[PDB]
Amino acid sequence: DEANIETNGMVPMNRLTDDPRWLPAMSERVTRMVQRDRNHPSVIIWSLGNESGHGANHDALYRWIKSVDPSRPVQYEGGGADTTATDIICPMYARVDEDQPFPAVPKWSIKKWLSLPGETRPLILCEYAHAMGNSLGGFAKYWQAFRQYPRLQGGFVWDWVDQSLIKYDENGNPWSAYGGDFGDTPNDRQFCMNGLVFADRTPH
Amino acid sequence: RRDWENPGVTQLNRLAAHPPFASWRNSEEARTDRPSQQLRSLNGEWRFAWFPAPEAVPESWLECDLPEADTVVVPSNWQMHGYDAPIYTNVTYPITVNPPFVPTENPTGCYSLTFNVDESWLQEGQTRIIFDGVNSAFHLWCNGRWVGYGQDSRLPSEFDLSAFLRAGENRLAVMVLRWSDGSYLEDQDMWRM
Amino acid sequence: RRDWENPGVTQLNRLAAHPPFASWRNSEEARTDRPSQQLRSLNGEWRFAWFPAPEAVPESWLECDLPEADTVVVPSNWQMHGYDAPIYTNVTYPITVNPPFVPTENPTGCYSLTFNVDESWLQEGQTRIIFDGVNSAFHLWCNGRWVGYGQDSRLPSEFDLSAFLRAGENRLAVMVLRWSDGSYLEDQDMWRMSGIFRDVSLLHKPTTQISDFHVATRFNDDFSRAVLEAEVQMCGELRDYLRVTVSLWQGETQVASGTAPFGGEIIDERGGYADRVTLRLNVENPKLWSAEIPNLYRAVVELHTADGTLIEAEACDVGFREVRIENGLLLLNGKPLLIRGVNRHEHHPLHGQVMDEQTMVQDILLMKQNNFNAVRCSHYPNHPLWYTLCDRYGLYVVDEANIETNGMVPMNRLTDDPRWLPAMSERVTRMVQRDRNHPSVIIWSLGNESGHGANHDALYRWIKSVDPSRPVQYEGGGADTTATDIICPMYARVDEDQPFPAVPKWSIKKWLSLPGETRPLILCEYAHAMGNSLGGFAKYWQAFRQYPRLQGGFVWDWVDQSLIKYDENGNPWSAYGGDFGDTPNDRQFCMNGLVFADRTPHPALTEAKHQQQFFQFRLSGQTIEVTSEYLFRHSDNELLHWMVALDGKPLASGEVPLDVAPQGKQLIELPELPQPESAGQLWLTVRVVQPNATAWSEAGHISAWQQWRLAENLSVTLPAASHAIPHLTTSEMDFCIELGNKRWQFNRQSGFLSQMWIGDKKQLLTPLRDQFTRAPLDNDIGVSEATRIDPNAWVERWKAAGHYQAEAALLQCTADTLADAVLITTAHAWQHQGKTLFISRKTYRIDGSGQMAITVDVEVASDTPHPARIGLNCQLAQVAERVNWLGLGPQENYPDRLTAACFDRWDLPLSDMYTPYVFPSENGLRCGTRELNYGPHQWRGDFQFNISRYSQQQLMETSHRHLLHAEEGTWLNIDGFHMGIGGDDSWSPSVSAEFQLSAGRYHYQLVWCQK
Ligand SMILES: CC(C)S[C@@H]1O[C@H](CO)[C@H](O)[C@H](O)[C@H]1O
Ligand SMILES: CC(C)S[C@@H]1O[C@H](CO)[C@H](O)[C@H](O)[C@H]1O
Ligand SMILES: CC(C)S[C@@H]1O[C@H](CO)[C@H](O)[C@H](O)[C@H]1O
Ligand SMILES: [Mg+2]
Ligand SMILES: [Mg+2]
Ligand SMILES: [Mg+2]
Ligand SMILES: [Mg+2]
Ligand SMILES: [Mg+2]
Ligand code: NA
Ligand code: NA
Ligand code: NA
Ligand code: NA
Ligand code: NA
Ligand code: NA
Ligand code: NA
Ligand code: NA
Repeated sequence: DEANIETNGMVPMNRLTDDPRWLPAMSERVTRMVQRDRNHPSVIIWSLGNESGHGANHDALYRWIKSVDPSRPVQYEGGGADTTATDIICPMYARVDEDQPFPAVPKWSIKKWLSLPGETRPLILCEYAHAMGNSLGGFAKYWQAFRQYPRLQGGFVWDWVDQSLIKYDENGNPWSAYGGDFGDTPNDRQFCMNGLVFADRTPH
Repeated sequence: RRDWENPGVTQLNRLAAHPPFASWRNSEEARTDRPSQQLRSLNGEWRFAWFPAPEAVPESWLECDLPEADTVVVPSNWQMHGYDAPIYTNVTYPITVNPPFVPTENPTGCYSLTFNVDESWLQEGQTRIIFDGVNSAFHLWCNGRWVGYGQDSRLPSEFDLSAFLRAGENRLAVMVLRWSDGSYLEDQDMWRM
Repeated sequence: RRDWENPGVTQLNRLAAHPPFASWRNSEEARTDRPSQQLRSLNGEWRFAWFPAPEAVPESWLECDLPEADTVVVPSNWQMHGYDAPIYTNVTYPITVNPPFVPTENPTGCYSLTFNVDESWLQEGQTRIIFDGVNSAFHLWCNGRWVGYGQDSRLPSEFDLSAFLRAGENRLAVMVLRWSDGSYLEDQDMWRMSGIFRDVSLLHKPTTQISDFHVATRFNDDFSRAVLEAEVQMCGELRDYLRVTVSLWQGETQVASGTAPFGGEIIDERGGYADRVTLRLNVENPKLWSAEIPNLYRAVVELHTADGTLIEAEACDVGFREVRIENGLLLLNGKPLLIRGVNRHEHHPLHGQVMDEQTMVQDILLMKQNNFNAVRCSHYPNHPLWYTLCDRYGLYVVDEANIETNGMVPMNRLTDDPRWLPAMSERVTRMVQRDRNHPSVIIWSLGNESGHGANHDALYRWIKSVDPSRPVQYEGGGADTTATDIICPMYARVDEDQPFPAVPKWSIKKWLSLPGETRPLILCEYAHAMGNSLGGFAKYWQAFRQYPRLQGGFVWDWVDQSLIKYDENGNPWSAYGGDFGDTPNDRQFCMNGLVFADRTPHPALTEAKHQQQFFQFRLSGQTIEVTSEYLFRHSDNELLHWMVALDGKPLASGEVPLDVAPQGKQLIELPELPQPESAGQLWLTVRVVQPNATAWSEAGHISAWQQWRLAENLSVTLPAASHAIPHLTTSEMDFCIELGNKRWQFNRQSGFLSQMWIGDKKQLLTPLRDQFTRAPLDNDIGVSEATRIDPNAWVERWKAAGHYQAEAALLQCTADTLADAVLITTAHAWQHQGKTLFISRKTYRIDGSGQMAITVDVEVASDTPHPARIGLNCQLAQVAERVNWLGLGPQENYPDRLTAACFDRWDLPLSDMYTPYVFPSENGLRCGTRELNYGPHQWRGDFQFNISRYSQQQLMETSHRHLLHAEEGTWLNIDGFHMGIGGDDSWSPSVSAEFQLSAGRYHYQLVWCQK
């Protein structure tokens, strides 16, 4: 269960999340979620949000949840996926064998990541195998590794269903629309369609 | 006040959050998870009008249905009714980055409903309304009087209407803003509705 | 909007918090800390009008002065001006607890100012106004237009007035609310006042400016190297030609400097802060900061163009020091601290809560002079100057968020509620943003007495994350929660556990070793100095010195919060809770200081000074071993003075220079100290003197002392058989004894020496009678009240047992004539309702020598509460100018508070034998006395005594010192024994067992003679 906090387009990413003036707004997005969902057995992990860098506000909220509901781990990927605000190393799109040593927020090979000096947590990718269009090449590579390494405990494919929308042609025939098709601009075109299934749930 | 341009204000008069309630007055019904006569749905046909900015909303709207409004299904996204365009942007914000401000042209959805409340509900106890999801921020009026405001498009906003309702017919007015300072924390890679 | 009843609104239009700025436009001025023309003060005379509620304020006020207003000085607390009463409540809130609402009758102070603004300030740049302290909430208008609102009475609120001012005359209007939702977080045990009680100023900044800067210092393993890192942020338009230069100076010398364009390193996938830059400067062998040697450098931050043109400069004092906890110990520059602390509120007897430089310096000097090295900001951020003074004079500081919800039920009701997270958060974060660059701040505190709630865990974590250089402490919720790096209990005792449920207060010794506990323990409050207190102080110091993880504590507290009131003749008197009509109130509980409100010390101050000494001594043979407790300095301004005296008579003395390394030892061999030619006890007294003046002390200041008994020669030379024989005259109702010009009279019906003469001069106003009680100390009373008795308080036990009402029943009175003397024998029983409490059996032997020897043997029923004292008392007829004694002194000293007192021959004015505690009680005792002289009388023995013009009866029946009146004659209390005064707390019995009078049978003897 994940708080409704994502500030991806900020520069740097944690501009608002590291700013104390934003703590209050952030805090209610985390606290009010817990207050609402803490009795559901299906929720096993809480998440502080997504793609909002790593700010001091995250550390504060991580600690608030740990204190109020010790029954569920807390995870958050921002800031490099292994910060102090996460109980699980939860990278997005880190590769099985190949390192991607981006400065400040490297995405190591998942097998190598577990064994970095001093590292001990489990690793579950918050996002992997980006199913955009004709994709999922290399999927088996992830499974083989998850089965072989105890601490590689799997992951969450990105994502379930294409975010296409229906529009109707001159013949009133409906068709699947993506970014830009509504005159919206700037737009991200087909990037809204990354699912394992089409919008109508037919499988890819 | 421009509360939608101040991250210091994310709600006004909103009740505390809690787990799902139904207020059953019968144990067996609670045990079996059956419908509760104390939890009513207001989903269905509402009246709706679109404005380009909050400043264009007429005051008459607070006490009287606008003749030009349409009857539409709620819940819904107004972009899905053709009122304005849904926007697909991934990382870059759909608005100029200049926290905590939003554009002056800020699409505003004016929703309203005339509905009935049983006398028994008002003779005793507390009657609240619950909006499970309003994107991205809104002010609420009941019978022309201001009730409160709320942010966070993905959690319920609840308000006590006990002092605002009358037995019989009542009218809700909800002014929904597309953009607000809460949009700064709502930059997920998905359609912006 | 009623913003003041909504925890969700803590301010409107307020600018971000940041460290002290001056916007200097000249680098040199920045470097030398001179005044800045760009920072102006608005303190002075303002217009003020009081209203009972915000709804009563006339709208005309926004636009024009109220003819009904008065002109008053600002800063000020309006209660100090008499507009309404200040309120003294300790725990209970002063308003109904019904968060987040406050009383409809909410005293409102309307302050206004007409002032000038020069066009040069408006034509370019930003003009902001800064209110350093406004209690408790306020709205601001400028030239009739609303600007913004703020809460948190203890941190500055700043607003941009750029667009509201005009060149020339301007008027500010400030509507100050006494109560607001912020008051639920301001429940500190102190006077409840309000107003603009901190400075008001206007600061001009360029539009392109330094908006924040943070300074950090890290070091190598042994501190011989450091790196200073300064992160600087700007506001305004970024330009490739801007630069920041940070340069570090040691006095007149620039030791390091760096310059760079803006653009910080990569932070994340989106890049870095284009609006910030971090300069890193290396410093070899830096001079380190500590309270022992507060070495400071000056860091100057210049915002300028590449070509060299300055835009603006900011600066701060920098102390190179590392604070860290390692292996369970709090280290400063790698050495374990021993905190000789005190909690200090911001209090002035005339000015309320307004603080001034003079008072603060006075407090600092007195603290240092008395061996404190640390201070806790109980319980809110202090006036900004405080930190500057601490940095420069050298004191360790605990900076504490303005958050205390003591009166809630349970205590964490608000702190565990996420809805109150926002408001608490700003009290913490704005404090850090303001003070993080002061080196005297070594520990941050989450606030006080607000239980332990999740909000505290969240804020603990925020600080840990933002400023790893300082530990975080917080006592709420049992003092050892997950929101504290230090076990920091208040009033935990040394050996005694107080296992309260949920939040026990363990013996500190025991606490450290609880299973799995590893943190250091520093009490945030201990040794409650209310009234005649500090009994048991040494007990804490002995433990601190023996246990590495016991690293000291903060005494509660520095200064009595009494306020001045005036009688009908304009004479001032000290008042406490209730004296302003305030009710409910907590009476004298506002007075718990080591010093009176005017800074005169209470007798406990010297006990503190002695126990907090930085040199320890041992005596072996002719050798004195001096050990240093300094961690960083050599004793370069100290010499040891030694003196040997026989029963007070100087016999030999000397001085030896002290040369001890920090934590070292020096052995000092004393000269052959020839035998005294006489009976008596030889005593050795040593003192450490600072021959040279310091920034905080006069040449000759005494820093430490200690005494030891050396050889003693008992008197074995019997009398001198002398001549006259006393004569006894018996009558039915008396026994009279005559010896030359002296007569003594024993009433046969009462059994007491009822009269005595020297010539025809009667010497007594009241018969000499036993006394088993004392005018109750505040520690004896605790929270007991007539309307609410606490049956466990000593005073209640005493009262209930009839100790104060007991009647002496004579059991025997006989007279015998001996060869050369007369012997009178008496026995009395004190009883109460049938029960016998005490039995007093005495003998009085009068010889040819004119001495009357009294022997007293008392029995105390095992089942009656242990009595406060076992002695005699009487009212003497004369009043003499001086009191001279051979015993412990010279200041007031009690059994459990006498370590600082030295045995010697003392002589003081009678007045100095009385301690004017504002709430009067037993006071002025001196213990271990072998000889006492007053007028023509002399008493010898081994006893404790007090002498003054007030009877114990009067002390106990008078609630304020200004109401006491000198009685006829002089009241002398002379005790064979006297109970300890306690003080571990002032709300539950605190006199340790070894100081209670529980032996059941006691013996004492006194010779009373005239000379
Ligand atoms: C395009 C990348 C630079 S960001 C990348 O975009 C994806 C598009 O589906 C997803 O939103 C991922 O979460 C995001 O990290
Ligand atoms: C009186 C106690 C129950 S509370 C006690 O009161 C003291 C009064 O000086 C101090 O304020 C302490 O901090 C507080 O714990
Ligand atoms: C003040 C510095 C010289 S300490 C210096 O820091 C280095 C990292 O920069 C290493 O930790 C060295 O071991 C340490 O001495
Ligand atoms: Mg808002
Ligand atoms: Mg994203
Ligand atoms: Mg408020
Ligand atoms: Mg308190
Ligand atoms: Mg000065
Ligand atoms: Na695995
Ligand atoms: Na595009
Ligand atoms: Na996508
Ligand atoms: Na110790
Ligand atoms: Na009272
Ligand atoms: Na007090
Ligand atoms: Na010396
Ligand atoms: Na008294």
